[PDB]
Amino acid sequence: TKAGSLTIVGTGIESIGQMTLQALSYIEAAAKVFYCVIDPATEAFILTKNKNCVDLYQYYDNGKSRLNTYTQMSELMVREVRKGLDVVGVFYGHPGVFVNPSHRALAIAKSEGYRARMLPGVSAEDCLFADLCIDPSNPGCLTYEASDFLIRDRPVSIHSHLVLFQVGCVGIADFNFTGFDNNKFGVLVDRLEQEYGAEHPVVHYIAAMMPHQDPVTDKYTVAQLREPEIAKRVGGVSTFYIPPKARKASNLDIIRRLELLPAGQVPDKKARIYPANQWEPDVPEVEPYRPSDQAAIAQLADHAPPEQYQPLATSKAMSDVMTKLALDPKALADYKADHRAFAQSVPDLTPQERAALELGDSWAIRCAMKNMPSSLLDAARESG
Amino acid sequence: TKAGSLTIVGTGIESIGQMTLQALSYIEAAAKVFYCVIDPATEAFILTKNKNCVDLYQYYDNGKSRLNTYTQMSELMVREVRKGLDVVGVFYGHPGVFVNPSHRALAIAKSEGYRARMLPGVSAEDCLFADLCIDPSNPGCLTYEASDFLIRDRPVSIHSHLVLFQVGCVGIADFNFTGFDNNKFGVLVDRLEQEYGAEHPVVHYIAAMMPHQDPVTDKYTVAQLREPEIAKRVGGVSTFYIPPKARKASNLDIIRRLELLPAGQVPDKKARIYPANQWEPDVPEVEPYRPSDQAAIAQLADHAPPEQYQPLATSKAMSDVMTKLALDPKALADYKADHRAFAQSVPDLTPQERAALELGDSWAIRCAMKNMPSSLLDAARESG
Amino acid sequence: FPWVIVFGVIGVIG
Amino acid sequence: FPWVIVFGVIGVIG
Ligand SMILES: Nc1ncnc2c1ncn2[C@@H]1O[C@H](CSCC[C@H](N)C(=O)O)[C@@H](O)[C@H]1O
Ligand SMILES: Nc1ncnc2c1ncn2[C@@H]1O[C@H](CSCC[C@H](N)C(=O)O)[C@@H](O)[C@H]1O
Repeated sequence: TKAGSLTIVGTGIESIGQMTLQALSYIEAAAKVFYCVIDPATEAFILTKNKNCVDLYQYYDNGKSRLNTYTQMSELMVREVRKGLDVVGVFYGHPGVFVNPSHRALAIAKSEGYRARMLPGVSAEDCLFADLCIDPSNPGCLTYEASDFLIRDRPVSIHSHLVLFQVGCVGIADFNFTGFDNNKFGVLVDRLEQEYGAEHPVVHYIAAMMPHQDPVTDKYTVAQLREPEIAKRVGGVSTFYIPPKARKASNLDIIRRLELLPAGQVPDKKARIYPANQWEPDVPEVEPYRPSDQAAIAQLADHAPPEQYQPLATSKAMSDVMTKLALDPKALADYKADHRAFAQSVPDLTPQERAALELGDSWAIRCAMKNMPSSLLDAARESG
Repeated sequence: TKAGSLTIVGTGIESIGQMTLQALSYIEAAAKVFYCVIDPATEAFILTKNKNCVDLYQYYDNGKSRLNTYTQMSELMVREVRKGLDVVGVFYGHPGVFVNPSHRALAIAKSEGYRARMLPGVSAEDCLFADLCIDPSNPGCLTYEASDFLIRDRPVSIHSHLVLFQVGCVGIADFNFTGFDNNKFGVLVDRLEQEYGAEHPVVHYIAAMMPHQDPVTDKYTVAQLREPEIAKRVGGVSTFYIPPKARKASNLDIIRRLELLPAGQVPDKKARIYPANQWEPDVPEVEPYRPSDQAAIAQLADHAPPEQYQPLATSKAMSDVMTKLALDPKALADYKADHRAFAQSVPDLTPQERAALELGDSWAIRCAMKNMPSSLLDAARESG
Repeated sequence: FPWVIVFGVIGVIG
Repeated sequence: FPWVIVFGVIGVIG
């Protein structure tokens, strides 16, 4: 009901390409855009998409408290919300991952009764998983800010991934346009030596920011981080990845309670699903084509879709409107305001499609768009 | 040099809108697309973008080992790579976050000497940070697979965020088209009770998959997860978020070594930057407009861009080509093959812009596109 | 009640 | 040597 909204979106890390379709659509629809990005091609791209943009980067200054900058960035966005405008804030990466002013501005907007949403984006950690070919699932992931990691003595797990952000500004409160010497970097290295040992690998990660660039994926020992020529290479966009030191054994009580029995056919804790993490020290070679893999591949020749598989069975008119709801924030707002009026004005919908949109029920839309076999519904645990 | 490539991309979580621009451009450019998505509007959207798509979901079956499915999904993609095709695999969310077959297929392709890349996407955890209004930086984030969390007794930190994926299939090796009862869910709840207590909050999180839907952000006590009507609500797309129980004190040795002195003006460990995590039990009210905030806002009236601020100063021809390199994989491949030939064929570039593209140097492109003031370069720590 | 699980841990899947 | 730090921890920033 109340005039004015704040939507905060990300650009991702790599110039232009890592922006989501919805982030782009909200930037184009905004009355006013406030942005804080790293690369100028992304900045130029945003300025082609909206005629009313403000660069938040101008609110940093030499020796100026970053907290004061963040208060100012937030207040510029919320001032325009209070004037009844649809405001979009744009931060590089994911706009809520290691970002102060987005959370501040959204919480203020929400507290004063305005519509307030953050749209997720591709973070530097998302890029790290993609470029280092690791999965946070295997074997778990601990993510910290480097200064916080030290000051609050945050725990490490030698059995899980460790990711550290802001390793180029250890202990630094303010800002300098020409960056920081990072003179307290050795305090971080001392902690990594205590937790992992002088010979343990640390990966210096910098995601490519322009589309033609390669990422930096430079493995050093903890000891090598002490060499001035290497310490020197860590900057404002440097992240560290520290791989696990060991594999963790299975808990017999849980093996019993989850019925993963007999215990004997539970794989050795050293056993790995292909592929192995290439960054782990002394990682054993893992066979990609075990006899069981070869047997599974042999089954492809005779494969047919299972009877319970649900093939897509939609229409141009239905895919068109579902695309429009995802890519047109004005169409979405109209639909959310009156499902029935919106649904009855879409051309070329079948009766089922019209009915599914009128309801808005995620399950109604799903069998408007997918053939649910009788085989599935005789079993199906949707009580209907 | 070798014919054939594998690019694995994500769709993000929310239908269509959370796909990145580069993921879309690679899907359109592919010779063959293999996809595994959740919602049918995203499936229909992909099929409008490429004429040669295969649904990987048909390779699941009732009582069929998920490992065998994953081997088959991988092998379908790598078979087309080996035939010299540009193959794109598409997985929902981030295609490397809790995904077996992407890592498998990329490692096989890489090992056999083919071009192999994963493009990051928006994960369910990215959505969680956006929808629950939390930042993994504050106060650190531990992310685990629910079965792994139990079987390997992965550590919790009561002072950091905990995120658990695959809480709807605790201990389950196979597949069923109608989903799982999740009968071992109580083993997870027993662990959460041991680590956090019966009264500690757990957030049941389900990101909206269609653009009009609201996320599920349902707070329960650990105790309430024992009630059958609540346990019942946890499914294949359920994630849990467990907020911290306590704030961690500062380490005096690090306060001294980072020179955050005098120790006395270091804030109390209970002190919080606005806003506070709303999910933490007994979270104190935090003032958004402290006197220091009000003073920072008062400075906005007299603000001018600092002398070292670098305004964008580019051209339509340069923003056009940098956009084309991000959004046209064929243009990017051409440019990477011969910087000079590509650069000399771009119309309307200024000499500086042409020179910057010929080099490809990220810094050369940056001062082709930004006015670097003399103030910046008298200080600037780019040795040049 | 979408079920698109594209991961399992060593100890569970096989 | 891009420097776009949009976060600081309690204890450091102020
Ligand atoms: N190109 C890049 N490669 C690797 N890490 C990067 C990066 N750009 C930023 N970072 C990380 O992010 C920190 C800044 S905080 C902002 C992070 C951003 N919101 C995101 O979603 O990732 C840096 O100190 C560094 O640790
Ligand atoms: N809509 C949604 N909301 C919350 N969690 C979700 C979700 N869809 C998937 N998940 C999480 O992801 C698990 C499947 S594993 C695949 C995750 C996906 N690659 C990603 O990037 O997130 C689910 O068990 C659940 O924990």
